[PDB]
Amino acid sequence: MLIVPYNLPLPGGVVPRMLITILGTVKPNANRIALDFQRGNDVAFHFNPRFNENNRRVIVCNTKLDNNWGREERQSVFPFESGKPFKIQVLVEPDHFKVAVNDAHLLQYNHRVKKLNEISKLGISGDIDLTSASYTMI
Ligand SMILES: OC[C@H]1O[C@@H](O[C@@H]2[C@H](O)[C@@H](O)[C@H](O)O[C@@H]2CO)[C@H](O)[C@@H](O)[C@H]1O
Repeated sequence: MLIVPYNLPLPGGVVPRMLITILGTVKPNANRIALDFQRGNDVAFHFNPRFNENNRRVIVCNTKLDNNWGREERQSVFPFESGKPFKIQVLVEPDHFKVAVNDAHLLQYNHRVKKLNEISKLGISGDIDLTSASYTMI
């Protein structure tokens, strides 16, 4: 049980083989979830399930640099369901963040922010009950 929005420090930033695991349950009538891997004020990797964008469900991924959002990458495969427990695993690989939900590969996001060791915080927000947020090296 954790308070949302939740900040998970990532000491010394991220590095390949680092696995971040988030467990929670989507609230009924959820509108959004967001993971924000941050480098100071910049967002290296924004992972944003949207439950009702023009009556469609979509995951939007992007990067924010100097307060400007870049080119969105959109995934219509949408494994989250209102009211249900989920597990998000984010594995840092040399060229991308690799995301699996409920043990199924979902998407990859190529590193736009190159200074991995400066991506030192993960913000977790949105319409969830957050159970746990942790990391380990695999
Ligand atoms: O790109 C991720 C980013 O999207 C933002 O959406 C705003 C605006 O609300 C939309 O109407 C428009 O399509 O895009 C802009 C900027 O990209 C949203 O506000 C942020 O929270 C992020 O999800």
